Amino acid sequence: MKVVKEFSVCGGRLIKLSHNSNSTKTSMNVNIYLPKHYYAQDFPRNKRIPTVFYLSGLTCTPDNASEKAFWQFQADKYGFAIVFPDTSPRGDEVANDPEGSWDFGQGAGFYLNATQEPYAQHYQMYDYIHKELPQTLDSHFNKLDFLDNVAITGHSMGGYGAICGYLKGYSGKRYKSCSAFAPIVNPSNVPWGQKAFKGYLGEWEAYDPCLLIKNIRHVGDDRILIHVGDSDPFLEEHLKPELLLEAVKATSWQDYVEIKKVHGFDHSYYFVSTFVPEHAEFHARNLGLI
Amino acid sequence: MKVVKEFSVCGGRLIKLSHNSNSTKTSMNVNIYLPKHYYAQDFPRNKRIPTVFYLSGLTCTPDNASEKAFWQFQADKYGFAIVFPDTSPRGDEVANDPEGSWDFGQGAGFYLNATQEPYAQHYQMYDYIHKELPQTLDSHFNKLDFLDNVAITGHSMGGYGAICGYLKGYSGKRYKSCSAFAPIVNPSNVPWGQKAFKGYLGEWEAYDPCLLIKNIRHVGDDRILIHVGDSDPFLEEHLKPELLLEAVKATSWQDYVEIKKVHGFDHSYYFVSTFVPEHAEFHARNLGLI
Amino acid sequence: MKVVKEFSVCGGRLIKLSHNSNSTKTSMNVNIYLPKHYYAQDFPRNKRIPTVFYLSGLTCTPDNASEKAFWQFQADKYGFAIVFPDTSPRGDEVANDPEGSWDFGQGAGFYLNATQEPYAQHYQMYDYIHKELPQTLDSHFNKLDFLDNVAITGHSMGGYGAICGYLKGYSGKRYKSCSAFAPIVNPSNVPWGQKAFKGYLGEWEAYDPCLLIKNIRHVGDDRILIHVGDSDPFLEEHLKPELLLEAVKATSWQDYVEIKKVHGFDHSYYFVSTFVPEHAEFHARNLGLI
Amino acid sequence: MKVVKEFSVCGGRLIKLSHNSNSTKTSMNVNIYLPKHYYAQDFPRNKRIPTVFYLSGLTCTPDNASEKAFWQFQADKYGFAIVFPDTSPRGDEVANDPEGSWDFGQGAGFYLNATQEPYAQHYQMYDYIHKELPQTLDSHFNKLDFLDNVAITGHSMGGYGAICGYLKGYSGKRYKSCSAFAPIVNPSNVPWGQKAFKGYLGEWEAYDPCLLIKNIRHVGDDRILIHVGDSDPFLEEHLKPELLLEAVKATSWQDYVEIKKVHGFDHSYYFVSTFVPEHAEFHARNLGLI
Repeated sequence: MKVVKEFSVCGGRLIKLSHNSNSTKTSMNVNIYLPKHYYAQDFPRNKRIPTVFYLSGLTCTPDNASEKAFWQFQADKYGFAIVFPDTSPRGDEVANDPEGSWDFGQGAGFYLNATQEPYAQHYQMYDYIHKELPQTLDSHFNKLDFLDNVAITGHSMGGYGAICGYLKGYSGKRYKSCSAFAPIVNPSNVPWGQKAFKGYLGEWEAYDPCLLIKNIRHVGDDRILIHVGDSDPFLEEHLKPELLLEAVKATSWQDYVEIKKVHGFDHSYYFVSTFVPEHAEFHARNLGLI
Repeated sequence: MKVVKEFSVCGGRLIKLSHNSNSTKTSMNVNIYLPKHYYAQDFPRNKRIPTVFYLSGLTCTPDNASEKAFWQFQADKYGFAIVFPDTSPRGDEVANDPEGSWDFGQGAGFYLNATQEPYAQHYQMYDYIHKELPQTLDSHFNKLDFLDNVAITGHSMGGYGAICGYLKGYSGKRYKSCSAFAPIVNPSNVPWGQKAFKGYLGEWEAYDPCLLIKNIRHVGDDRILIHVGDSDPFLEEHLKPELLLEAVKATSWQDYVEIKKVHGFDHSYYFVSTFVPEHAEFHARNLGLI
Repeated sequence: MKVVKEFSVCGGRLIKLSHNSNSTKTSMNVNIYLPKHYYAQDFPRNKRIPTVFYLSGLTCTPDNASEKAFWQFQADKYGFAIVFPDTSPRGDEVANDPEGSWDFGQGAGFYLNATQEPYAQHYQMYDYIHKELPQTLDSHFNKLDFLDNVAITGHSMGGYGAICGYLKGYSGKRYKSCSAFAPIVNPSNVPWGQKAFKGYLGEWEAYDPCLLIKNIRHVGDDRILIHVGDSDPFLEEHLKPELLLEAVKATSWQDYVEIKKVHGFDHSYYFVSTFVPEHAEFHARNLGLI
Repeated sequence: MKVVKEFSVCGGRLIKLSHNSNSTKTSMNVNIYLPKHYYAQDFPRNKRIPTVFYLSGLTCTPDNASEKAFWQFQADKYGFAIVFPDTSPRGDEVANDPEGSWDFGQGAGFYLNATQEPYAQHYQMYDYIHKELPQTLDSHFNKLDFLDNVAITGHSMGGYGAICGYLKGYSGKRYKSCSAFAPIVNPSNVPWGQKAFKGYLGEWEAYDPCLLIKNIRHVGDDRILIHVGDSDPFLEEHLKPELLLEAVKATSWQDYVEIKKVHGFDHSYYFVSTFVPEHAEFHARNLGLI
């Protein structure tokens, strides 16, 4: 990892770094915000500032949410580090959408391990986020915990990637906490999902929450927090939370996935930054900061 | 005034508006956040809901600070509305820099009233901010107060245009409070101001805080709050706050103009957003909200 | 019709125009080259000057071909005016591809009269090129013949457009001659064609050269000239010219449709500009200029 | 040197090359057109296919002139190869205009050897075009002559380079012929030129044709051909050709600089392309091709 730029924000700082990925086969960009607890003064306690991984949506770069979500404030408030990875491989030699669409090429890896040859050469985004990046970061810094108690969250496609990595690593407690903002909950029946599935994979069960959640035994009081505005333009056609609610009905996860609607809200970061506080509090209590 | 878009944010709302400026002759875009206090239940003497005017710097649109400085949270915390105006005339039929610089022209009005024929045609940003815009808003919303007790704040070019329109209308108490983030405190002696002063104006006395303060009568406990980071790339050559600290030395205004350098911060909105809470509190106190 | 800009080229003029289209309900842009013969001096028979309509491909604007095809020179050499219309309706008011593809939507009308309700409102491009623009030009300029004996050509989407209009208006002698550069001939059974069809029309027999030509009685020694580089990146997937050939077999059109292979050529305008002189003479003979 | 793209144009081929320059310490892009005369037969003499170097103007890339001047047709007609170098260093580790203007830095090297430190590291464009590029080209291909029997020409900032380099290498017969399309002939006394000099050089003398020509003994029939439409928007303030005529009076060069005004022509490539056939004839003659 090499430091590309560091910005002082709130009590700590935002660091934008790059590294050659071995799963992406390309140079990848990642931003991380280190709280004021880092740079503190005590700590014989040791390496244990929790970490929240935030996956972004279609089109995004790590900078979008770094700049418009305002997680820094909450990171300083409860005591956690927050990582913003990119949305896909990116590059001149990277495959891209054959029609120039923004819902599928670079900037839209849908956090999957692509098997189709045009893409398989770089689109191993599931590995990158749940395996490589965590180890790559721990090896660059280690005061921080990027592998034990970490929480995962996201926005839209990024929200989908959150609920997905959480449910696939539940039996091993991979992520201690999971929340999402305007998540694509059932990609086998939504336009962008079916598209990415067809493009990156053949012809799906694995990778689709509404199907993966019926083969998973619930434990204790673990819940999934979801917020989604009713004035969101993509609600009706792309994000159909109600579906993940009927896939949870009469299942052990029943009543363990709350989908707070909330009136007048967008799909924009005016919507995300608004509920970030509540999500920061939700994750803090699951990471052990409150 | 017209409504382009209405987004719900925090407890209140953000409103995208366009209107036809007689001061610019051209159409103009403005953004405004109405607090959670508006939309509530009652409140009597409430008409005194102050309003903060935030001016932006070079190249900016009303959207930048609207999305990157999270004022809305502060707005709800103290109960004030905030307006984000544009930075220049803007349009196809409007003049622009002859060398295509982002320094001068559209997005670079420098909050002056243009005299030079080419620019004079539409560049009446001073009269636009301090005259037409306030009154146009009060006629569209009137409850809200864009005319009596209001504060003015800004970033860089806006920071200059903040300290300037405050000092000018000081005798008449046009603005109750005034702060700025990394402002251009003495345009004369600095390239950006020097260009805007030669291009929009001829050949300067007015429109220059370091000149205008030696002759203005300071009142009571009034002061100007300023923040600028010492890692600001433009500090040393485009915005030297220290020139105010000297121009204020030996004046009725000395000691009532404070500049806080703060180690490690940028000229970016990562810096602006870090000190928006302090500034918001500064205006809260002076606007009688607290 | 309004004059936007004029550039003297060769011995004549390139005139960039705009006009409010009734088939489009939007202001449309069109370029036209008036040859040395216009401006010349005498000869009573004025209307004589024929016209060539050059239809552009996906993504193009009238400026592309005007700048890189070098038609002006051939225009002056033979005495014809050449018209370059736009490729589709334009504006925010005008609908666009839902995924951002250059593939369909704006810059991609496919010279069709749409029926599917979202685009049907502006995308009446078939009528715009064959019905409205001609009359529009004739009314602005009249010396120049835009309706009687005229030729039509195109590149890729524009070659398809050229051949389709020539065939549909053939029994009525709508066009005296026709040719294409790397055209799409079988819109059905081809990705860009199929997508335009599904998107603009329902479910396409009409509008398809390979299905129409089977029901059009051939006359005299009329012929369609077609060039295409064997190194065209789209040849095998998007533009299978052999199909037109295979269609024409067992049809009275047999032997009257020649596709010249031409080794090493691209799909770019380096290819087009090379075979423009041969196409310009083809048209000259059929329009009676030589 | 390596090949990027390679397509067929007319009877020859255009070739886009890249190579690691030592004058620029950067990778530079270069386009070249090999006439049908290359790719033919034996020829004992052969090594006589001359070359013409076309320097471009402000903001240009080798692709502008390659796509809009049509030189390829002339090259095949007379039998010469033509090279289109780039206009500046190009790159993020390469300095640019501090105010983001388009008339200085990157796209605006002015074919000078920069001495001022920021730019001096990559702006050695004079040496690049007159010494590095030809030797590198000669080395990559060797039938072709890029060092001896060569002609130089240009457009605007390019015309100036063409004219300046021609005079400076006159004592050594550096170039056999020289012409220009709307050149800036007196860089001092003209805006873009003064900015170019002040930024790249200190204090100019040794790079101004109007000053250079007064100290070179004219030989034989040598002349300089220039074309510049009377409708060129920059004619009166940037390119004042009349000035080179005055510097030529009472000089041995008088009568050998012919400026053909040309009525109604723009500064655009519709202007350039129109008179390219005439300029090719001139150079061809001077290169012993006819």
